[PDB]
Amino acid sequence: AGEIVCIQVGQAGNQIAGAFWQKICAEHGIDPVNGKAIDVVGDTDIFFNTIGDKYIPRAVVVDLEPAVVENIREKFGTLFDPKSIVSGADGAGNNFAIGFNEHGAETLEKVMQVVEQRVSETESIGGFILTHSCGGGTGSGFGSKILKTIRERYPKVPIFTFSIFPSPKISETVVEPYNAIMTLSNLIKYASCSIVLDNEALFSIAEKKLEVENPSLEDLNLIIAQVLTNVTASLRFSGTLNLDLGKLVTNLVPFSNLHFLMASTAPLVLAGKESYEKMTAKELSAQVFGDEYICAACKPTTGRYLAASVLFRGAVKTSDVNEAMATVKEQNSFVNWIPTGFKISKSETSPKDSALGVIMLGNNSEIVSVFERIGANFDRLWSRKAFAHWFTDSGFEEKDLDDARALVQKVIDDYRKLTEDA
Amino acid sequence: GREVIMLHVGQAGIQVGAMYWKQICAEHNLDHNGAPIGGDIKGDPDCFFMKASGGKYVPRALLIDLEPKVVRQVGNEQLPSFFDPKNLIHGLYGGANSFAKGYLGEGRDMIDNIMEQLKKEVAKCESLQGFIMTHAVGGGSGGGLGCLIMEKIKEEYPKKILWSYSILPSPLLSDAVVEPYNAILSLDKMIQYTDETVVIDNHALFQIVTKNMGIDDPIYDDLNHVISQALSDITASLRFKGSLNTDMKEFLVNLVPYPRSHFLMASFAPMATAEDRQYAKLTTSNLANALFEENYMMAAVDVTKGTFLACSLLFRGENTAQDITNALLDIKGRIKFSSFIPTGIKYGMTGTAPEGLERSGSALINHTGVAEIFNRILAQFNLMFDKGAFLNWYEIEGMSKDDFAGARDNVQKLSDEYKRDEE
Ligand SMILES: Nc1nc2c(ncn2[C@@H]2O[C@H](COP(=O)(O)OP(=O)(O)OP(=O)(O)O)[C@@H](O)[C@H]2O)c(=O)[nH]1
Ligand SMILES: Nc1nc2c(ncn2[C@@H]2O[C@H](COP(=O)(O)OP(=O)(O)O)[C@@H](O)[C@H]2O)c(=O)[nH]1
Repeated sequence: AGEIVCIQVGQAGNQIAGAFWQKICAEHGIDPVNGKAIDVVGDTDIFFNTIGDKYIPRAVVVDLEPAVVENIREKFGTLFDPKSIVSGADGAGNNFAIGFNEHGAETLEKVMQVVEQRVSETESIGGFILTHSCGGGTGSGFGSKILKTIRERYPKVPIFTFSIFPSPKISETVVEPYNAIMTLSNLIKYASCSIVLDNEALFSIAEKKLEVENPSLEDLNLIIAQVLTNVTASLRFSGTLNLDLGKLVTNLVPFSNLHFLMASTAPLVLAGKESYEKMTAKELSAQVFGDEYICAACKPTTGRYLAASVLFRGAVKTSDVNEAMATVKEQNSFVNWIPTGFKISKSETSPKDSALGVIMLGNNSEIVSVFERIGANFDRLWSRKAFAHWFTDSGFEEKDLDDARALVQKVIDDYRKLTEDA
Repeated sequence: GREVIMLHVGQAGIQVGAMYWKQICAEHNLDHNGAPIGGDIKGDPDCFFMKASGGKYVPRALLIDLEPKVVRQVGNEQLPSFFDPKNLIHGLYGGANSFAKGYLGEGRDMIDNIMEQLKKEVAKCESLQGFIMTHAVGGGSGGGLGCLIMEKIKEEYPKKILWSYSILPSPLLSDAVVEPYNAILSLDKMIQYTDETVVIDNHALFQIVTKNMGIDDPIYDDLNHVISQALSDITASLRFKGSLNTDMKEFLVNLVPYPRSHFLMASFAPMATAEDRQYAKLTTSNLANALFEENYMMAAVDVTKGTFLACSLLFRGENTAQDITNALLDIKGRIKFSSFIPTGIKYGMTGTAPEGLERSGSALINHTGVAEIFNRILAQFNLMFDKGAFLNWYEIEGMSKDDFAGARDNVQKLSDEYKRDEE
């Protein structure tokens, strides 16, 4: 019971999930792709279905475009049970409306049939996790339709998402901001919580801290996977606090619609395993709460924390943690002074490649700059002119596009109102 | 009959109970493996065990949880085959640290099975003296099912005494950010449903573990000790030939003058825990005083400054009746009682002892400083509520803003009632 069904949507989803499930299997002792396992440790059944001399991820793969099913069938490999791969007759361009409005209806029925199978095989649902990018024709098109239809079936089951927000890195003066805002709207409407992963932020981190001159998109995913595995791990290698997915939701989000979270980890692991740092709690916290390591590119060091929590993975002394934390509280205050809003947890299972993993999650007011950037792009392409390429046949009325913008402005305004520093 | 049924609710409840039961068994020479007895039985099994003719002493308790986890760990691994399976009662989903879910959502169906199964247990008892429930005060299910069960107990068993032992959240130890509200709801209902309660503050215990026991890196596994250790001492009078409060009813008479103000602090010593704890003293000239020292106060309140409404000081083992009597002479006068009641510390002893100790003891203290515990909790609550933090996690299940206000008022009243007794 308290098991998690993970739903993987679109190519960005597949690529992150691949890295994720390989790393998680290794941590539990399960051979990724194939090879069964050896003396498995940790609460394996939350994420895996033990079959019998076999484990599979409790997961669903959605490939609207049939062209990418082999990225799971062969590249991920036999680890993800192929009967859980769902795909359509055709794909979508990068138009949210194509993936979201009355398209792939047959595909969607199958998507949910498969979700339902993973649910019926689970004693109880501790929640759902979705992984997708925000600008993709399927990624957010279906990802958003899926988010909504899941809540319709499971209104009391929290859905947590890790979504990847786009950045028009090479002059991408395209309709994508239209996709981003429409999915943002739906995230606000239906997700319990989500991690905001901004490729631009991550790009700067890979460039500045991972020392990568030009990371391929697939290399960037390694940092993403590192975050995803270490955050998720709070629920698999039991520690000092009795946590669950629902509990994380309660603790990090005090208001409806202010559920967008920042994430940060340390040490970052160089892809080539080129060097190691002394694993000092003080050093690790200095990196984790620095602006330089935040996946949102928001500089939370100038903001206020609505809620936050820190996990240390591996053996760290309480006596060092306390001084590291004292330093942090002296720099970053909390909203409404809620004295109960900051939690620390520890568990002894160290990550591979370091003595201590340090993971921080938080709900911080500077996160608005993420949504403000989206809004700005949208406005330039919308209020200035109706740029969107006639997305009307299976598309949106101006009012729907305006609704999304309105919802987004509301979330921006609410963070701004809670933290007026008075 | 003199039978007592324990209800262990939620993770803190079941985990502490599991430890309690391991230790009571030792006291009675019972084997954890289904409680057969290693020869003759010491103490009175009639209070806590069903005396099977088969020699099986069945601990009379329910293990209740919304999450089907701690119940399986205890039923299958920690006290395997000890608790009767029909009394292991559980749900499917836990609450996300939310009283409202524990009280309004999950559990609304389950409660009929909880109460029906309790009835089945009560039904085979010759006559109950009362019920003892154990839980975290601010736990989602702890305060949730805990309070729901209490309400239903009061309806079904109108003349039995309802006791509870519960653990308060602290600034350093807590798995939730919404505690403080789960706590005032929990406290409010208990004011309305319980006859007597003992409240232990994890803040206190930390401090004790950290500095008096000398244990760094404090963990819940040690805190649960000191909790179970105090519980096995407090309830000890119910297991032996003795005097003083030998019945839950007598406890009520001695410990709760006036209504509502029935929140007691626990005092317990020595804290041998697991340290070698060689004892060069253990003298009663210290022990009797020790139980009025902050070092053994599981409430984190200084009994020095406040007015006692009641005090029951219990000693166990080899202590001389006269030496204790003399010891009290240097306590009375540091300790003061209200002018509106019969006064003095009531004390006595039972000549038995737990393994490892020749002499030990505990005290139940009802005094005005309990208000400070409430004041800390209310202050946190007032801030949460007034700016609306986390309300949605309650509102979503129907926990109206009006219930927040209701609990706010009743708990504040308790504090006011104690404060007025200072002079
Ligand atoms: N007495 C006691 N208190 C504990 C223990 N572990 C944690 N606590 C404290 O109890 C507070 C209330 O949360 P918990 O008691 O963990 O809640 P719970 O009993 O797990 O309730 P559910 O989550 O609904 O199952 C925590 O926030 C800690 O402050 C324990 O083993 N015993
Ligand atoms: N971080 C990250 N972003 C990705 C990845 N793949 C695609 N994206 C982003 O997703 C968007 C394209 O959508 P994609 O999922 O590839 O196509 P789809 O399956 O047709 O929806 C662009 O904004 C990309 O930057 C990935 O592997 N990692």
